[PDB]
Amino acid sequence: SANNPWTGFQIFLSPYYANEVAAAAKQITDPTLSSKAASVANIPTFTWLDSVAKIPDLGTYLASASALGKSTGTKQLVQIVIYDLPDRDCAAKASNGEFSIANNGQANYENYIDQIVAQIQQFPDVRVVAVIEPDSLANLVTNLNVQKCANAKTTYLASVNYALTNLAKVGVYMYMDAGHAGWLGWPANLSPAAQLFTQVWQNAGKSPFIKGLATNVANYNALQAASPDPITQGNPNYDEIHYINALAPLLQQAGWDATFIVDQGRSGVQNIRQQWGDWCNIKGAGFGTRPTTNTGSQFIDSIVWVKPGGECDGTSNSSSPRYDSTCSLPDAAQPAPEAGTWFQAYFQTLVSAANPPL
Repeated sequence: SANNPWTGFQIFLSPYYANEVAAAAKQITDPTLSSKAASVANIPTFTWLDSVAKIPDLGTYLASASALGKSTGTKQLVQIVIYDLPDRDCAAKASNGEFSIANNGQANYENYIDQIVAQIQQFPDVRVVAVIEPDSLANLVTNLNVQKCANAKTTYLASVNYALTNLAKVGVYMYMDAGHAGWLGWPANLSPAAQLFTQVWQNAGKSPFIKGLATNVANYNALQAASPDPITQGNPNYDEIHYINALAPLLQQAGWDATFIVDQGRSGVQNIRQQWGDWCNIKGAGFGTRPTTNTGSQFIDSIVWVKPGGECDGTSNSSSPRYDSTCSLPDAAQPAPEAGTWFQAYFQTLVSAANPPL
C-alpha cells in the first residue's frame, strides 16, 4: 500500500526484552555466542500486553520513545500485542488469561482497552502498531466445534471489535491476528476466514487504521520455503507467502485492500515439527529473518518479530494448573518453565541456530 506504518520511523527497542537478553547473554559461556546473543537486544520485537499489569509498561515505553525521538531527530514507533481476551485461547488445554466470560469478561476487557487508549492518547508524537489478539479469531473459523470456542464466539467478536474501534480513535495501526498457513491457509479455510475478517473490519467501521492481518505469530513457518516442510502435506499453501497470496484477493474483493505482517522470529530452522499443529517450545528453533520492510511481496508491509524468542510458550510440568500437554510432545523442548518466563537453554539454541546467522 501507499502507507507502510514503518517507513520513516525508528522502532523503539523493548528495554524489557533487552533486559532479558542481557541477563541471558551473560550466562552463555562461549564468548563468540555470548556476543551474538547480546546483539539480539538490538533487534526490534513486540511488547505483549498480556494483562492489565503490563499497561503501565506501555506508558513508560511511549514516554521513553517520545524522548528518544526528540534526542535523535527521529519519529518513533512502539510495537504492541493486544492479548487479554476473556476465555483467552479457547481451543487450548490451558490459558493464562486473567479474564473470564462468566465474570464480566466483556466489561473487564473494555476497561483494559480503555486503559491502553488512555496511555496512547497522551503521546501523539509516537506511532503505535498493534497486533490484535493472537489465537482468537482464527478459532472462530476452524474450531467452533470446540465448545469453549463456540461459547466464546460472541465475546471474542465483541471484544476484538471494541479494541479495533477504540484504538482507531487514537490512530493505532492495527493488524488482526490471522493464524498461519497451516491454520487458515488451507484452501478450504480461506473463504470462511476472509468472510470473518471482513465482517470484523465492517463492524469496526472499515477504519483505514485497520491495515490488515498478522500471520505466523508465535509460530515457526517459513515465509518462503525452499521446499515444503513434510508437516504441510495436503496443503498447497505450505508457507506464509502462499497463504497471504491466496487470502489477500478475497479481502480486496470486499473493499479492504489489506496488507500483512509476518512473524519470523522463530522461523530460522524449518522441518523441526512432527505435526503442523505442534506450537509449544519447538525444539531446535532458530531466530529467523530480522524485521524488515523488504518483504518480497506486494501484500506484506513488514517481516516482524512478534513473539520474543526465549520467552517460554508454556510449562512442560503436568502438575501446573497452566499445563498444556502440547508442551510435553516429543518435539517440545523440555523441561520448560511457565509461559512468558525466560527459557535460557531455548534462547541459547535460538542464537546458535539463527538463520541468517547473527
